[PDB]
Amino acid sequence: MGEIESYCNKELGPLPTKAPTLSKNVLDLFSLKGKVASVTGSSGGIGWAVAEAYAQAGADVAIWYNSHPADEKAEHLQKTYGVHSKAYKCNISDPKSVEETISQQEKDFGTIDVFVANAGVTWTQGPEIDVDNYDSWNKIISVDLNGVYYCSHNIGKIFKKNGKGSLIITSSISGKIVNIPQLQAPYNTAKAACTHLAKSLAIEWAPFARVNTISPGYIDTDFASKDMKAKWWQLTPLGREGLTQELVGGYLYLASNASTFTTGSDVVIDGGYTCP
Amino acid sequence: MGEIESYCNKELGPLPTKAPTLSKNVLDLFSLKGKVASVTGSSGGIGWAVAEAYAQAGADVAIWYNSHPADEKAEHLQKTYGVHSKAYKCNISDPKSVEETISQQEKDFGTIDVFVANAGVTWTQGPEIDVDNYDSWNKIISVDLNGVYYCSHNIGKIFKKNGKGSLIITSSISGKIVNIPQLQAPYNTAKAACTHLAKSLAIEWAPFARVNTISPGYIDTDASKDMKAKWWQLTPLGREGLTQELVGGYLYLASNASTFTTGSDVVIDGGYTCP
Amino acid sequence: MGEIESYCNKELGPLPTKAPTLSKNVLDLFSLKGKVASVTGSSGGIGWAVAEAYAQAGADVAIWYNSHPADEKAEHLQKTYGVHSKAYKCNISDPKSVEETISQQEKDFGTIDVFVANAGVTWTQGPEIDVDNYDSWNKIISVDLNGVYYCSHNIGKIFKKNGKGSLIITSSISGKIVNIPQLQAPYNTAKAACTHLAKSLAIEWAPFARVNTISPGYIDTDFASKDMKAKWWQLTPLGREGLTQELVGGYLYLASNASTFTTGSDVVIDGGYTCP
Amino acid sequence: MGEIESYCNKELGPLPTKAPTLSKNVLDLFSLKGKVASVTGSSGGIGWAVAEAYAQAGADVAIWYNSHPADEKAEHLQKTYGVHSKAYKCNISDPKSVEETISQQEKDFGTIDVFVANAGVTWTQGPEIDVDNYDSWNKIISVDLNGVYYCSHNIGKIFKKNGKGSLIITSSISGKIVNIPQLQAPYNTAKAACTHLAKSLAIEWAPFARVNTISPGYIDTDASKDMKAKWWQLTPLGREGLTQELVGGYLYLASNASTFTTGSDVVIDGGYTCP
Ligand SMILES: [Mg+2]
Ligand SMILES: [Mg+2]
Repeated sequence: MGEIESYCNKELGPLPTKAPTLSKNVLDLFSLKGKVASVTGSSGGIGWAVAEAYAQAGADVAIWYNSHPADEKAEHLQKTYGVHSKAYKCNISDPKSVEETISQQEKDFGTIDVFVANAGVTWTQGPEIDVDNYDSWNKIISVDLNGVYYCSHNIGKIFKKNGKGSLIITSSISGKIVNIPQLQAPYNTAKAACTHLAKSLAIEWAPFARVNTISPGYIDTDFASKDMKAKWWQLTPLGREGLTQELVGGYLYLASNASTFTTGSDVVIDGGYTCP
Repeated sequence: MGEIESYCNKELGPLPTKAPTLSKNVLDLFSLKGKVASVTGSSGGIGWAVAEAYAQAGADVAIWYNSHPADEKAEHLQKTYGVHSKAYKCNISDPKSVEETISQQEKDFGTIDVFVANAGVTWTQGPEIDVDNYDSWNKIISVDLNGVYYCSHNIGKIFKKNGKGSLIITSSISGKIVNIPQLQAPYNTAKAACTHLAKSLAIEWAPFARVNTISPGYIDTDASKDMKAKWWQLTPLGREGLTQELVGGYLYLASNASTFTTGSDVVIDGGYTCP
Repeated sequence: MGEIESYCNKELGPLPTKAPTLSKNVLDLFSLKGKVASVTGSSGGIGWAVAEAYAQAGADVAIWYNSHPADEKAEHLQKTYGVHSKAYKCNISDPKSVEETISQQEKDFGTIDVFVANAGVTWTQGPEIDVDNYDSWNKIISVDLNGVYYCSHNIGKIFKKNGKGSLIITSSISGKIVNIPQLQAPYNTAKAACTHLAKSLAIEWAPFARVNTISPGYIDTDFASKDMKAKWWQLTPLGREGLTQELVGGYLYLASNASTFTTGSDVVIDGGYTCP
Repeated sequence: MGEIESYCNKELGPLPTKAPTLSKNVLDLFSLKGKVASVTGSSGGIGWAVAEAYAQAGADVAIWYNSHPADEKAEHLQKTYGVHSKAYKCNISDPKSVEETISQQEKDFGTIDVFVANAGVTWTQGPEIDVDNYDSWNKIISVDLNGVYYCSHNIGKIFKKNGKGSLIITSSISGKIVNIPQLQAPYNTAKAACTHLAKSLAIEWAPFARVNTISPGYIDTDASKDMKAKWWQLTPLGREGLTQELVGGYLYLASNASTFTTGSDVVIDGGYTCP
């Protein structure tokens, strides 16, 4: 009695919750100064571009790696932008490794304000009907779904401990559409799972954090023939693949105070690919 | 050169593919006379409803169980409707088991025309943050996603061998929305996966089969009072559904009533996903 | 006090509402015997196929026409299936004509149980940037949106008077995706509007009726070159255009007691076109 | 022959098209320094928030009004941020008016780089079945859909002439879900139309412009208590949003921060569309 109780999440407490106090200047909303970001898969590709953009925005950055040493990448951020950066080696497929890596990052930086769950794996084996060995399926799920959940489960405890945070899960247009002509049902499945995990966690963590996805389309960064890429261009309204530098604005948007009412959303950056 | 080649799947051959001959009368399109259906999770709940309606439509039905013997339920189908029916035990979380089960089923009935992948593992443990056993996460992913993929992977080979088939994956409104107030992110995740797996397989199997999902809302089958009251308040029709309100959609997707329907998600939820 | 009040629609009364009593036989759920259906745009194409399938299911059928006489079509249903059928001439763009036509149909058949709002118009003028005359835009909206709303607004009063009904709005994949290579923004806009009108009405009419859409893909029934259709086939997972006879099962599904828990839904029949 | 021709729009020319040069520093991508923005419905509410944030980002801003004089609001922008600004009166429901307004605006500022189509007609009359005046329906469709199309139709010619542009259409969560308990089917219909119009124009304008939507949830701008309480109960964040929580997205879509973003729908709703 005497309380408007949420239908979504009672841990919100009596409603309405209070809006944050923000700068009246839109440009200040995007600064990450005074914040710690942890960006997985940041030894290259999208994760590196996001890690570097967050440093530009003023954030201390924990980069992750596994196959290739990124200590000099983390050192490069320190030297270039005057920000604390350290690199961490971890197999995202191993939940104990994730727990220890996250626990260690909390010690070195003090806290974590922004987390980017950036799971990189692809399915290149064609139609699944001819892949009788479930090791390919199971490897996609372990890295691209379980590995994303391990990171989320651990970072949510830190967000709740601190009463604040912003989790970004890197999904894909493959979470919304079925890629053609390269058939990759297992990858599309894990990415769709990622997208709806982010929305589910958005409800569960709303008293202490925001959760959103970025869904990139075809970004210029393997076994893609010229005639395959040609078909991608033909079906993309802008007519080309994107650049990693065209993703960083969306990742900064979701990481910062520019999006404090944005949760459970999927920011699609795909040159229009999902529209036809 | 000279052919129109699909951008979706070159196994379609030169385009356009050709349409089937269909009955002149709309009611005959829904008949399963002459067909074999295999319905997982069929010892009760939604699965049993579907298996019985398929026999009413005239189908031989393989029912599945895991908990209690369903042989008598299969005998009821055989007795009441005059069709072939048998019960099979399998842990769909184990691929050898489902492979051997589906292999045995096509031996026993000759073929499989209609398959319903129905997973039944639920998440009852509240917000995931306080559940430090990935055992519950792993259990949901293993049965509700991996298990559905094992059935799919195996039934596709049969459909491709025969050049025909209809796969229905039972998903949930949880594949589209986030249930409240009972928080169940792992369940929602697996059901969204199933929904997009179906769409992906629809492209891959298009030369020989259709793949669609049914997404039920809140169905009163075989939850606190205040919880259910909130579900009712948020449901446009104002109530939970009955299993008899699902079988029409399952028969639609199973039969020649839907021969141009593939990769679709048939939502049966009293409007729940609309507000 | 003493009442669970809907958050959706208080006219539902105290919750839960009561489920209908249905046949225990699935095949009986699809019969339309004892019911009156009104199918607009039924002088040919999809509307004719639906009108004939409903007669096969046992329903009395009111067919609509405007440009071509359908009296002999309505007469053909009577002679062939032993069902009451009459044809009505009406310009769906004129709201008074719609009101009078619906009011007249209620008299002749006694009631209306099933209504199919089947608005037929297309945009063939290419990209809108070069159509400076708004008469093309306004004609699409008037027929494909306003005309659908006129029919709905009028049939809802009859459904509410009787406490029962099933409205089906014929939408299109164009309501969900952007057709290519033929550019038709005005048509896609009206069809998207239709799809979300159906969901909106589903909430508002839930005490007395169900509202759903059928969204056909490319169905073989104008100014479509061979190379245009070729591109449609290439992007369609089944690899072909559909037949009108592949739509009637979905229209029967939504019209009958097979779908009494189905409301606010969009049944897509498109050979998979919206999946890539 | 020899070229790769788009399946979306042959006006793209031989594929692939080419990417723009962009600033090395992510913060510079958000600058509107050197650009002209035109924001409809800009005498207050969301529109004014957007117009002021664009000037903060360094943009010349044309503001629109229809009710009260906004010339002073435009003078405030000119005074506080050191940019060009002017207020224009127009009934966006009348195409001659918006055509003449937009023509006058490109004359006064030289060009238009960013356009925000923001319609503000709301439906407050409850369930449509008791509203026998299509005057309210026609009013919503005329302003919230036709009016948005008139602005779009006219600004596209400018973008195409200049080979550059970003159009943001303000839609609503009402374009995706059905608001409860206040029933407003005509508003929901027009907003869904706007959302798909934006996607359609994104394909058509791709050789020279980007088109995206912002879909705000419940924003407390300038409704009974029990009504708002239910909105809060159904919002995952547990509150209404502030206009200052929208301007980040509007600046993202307006600027070179989003040069690969087109046909997208940026939802800012506290999670409302998730359950
Ligand atoms: Mg598509
Ligand atoms: Mg909802």
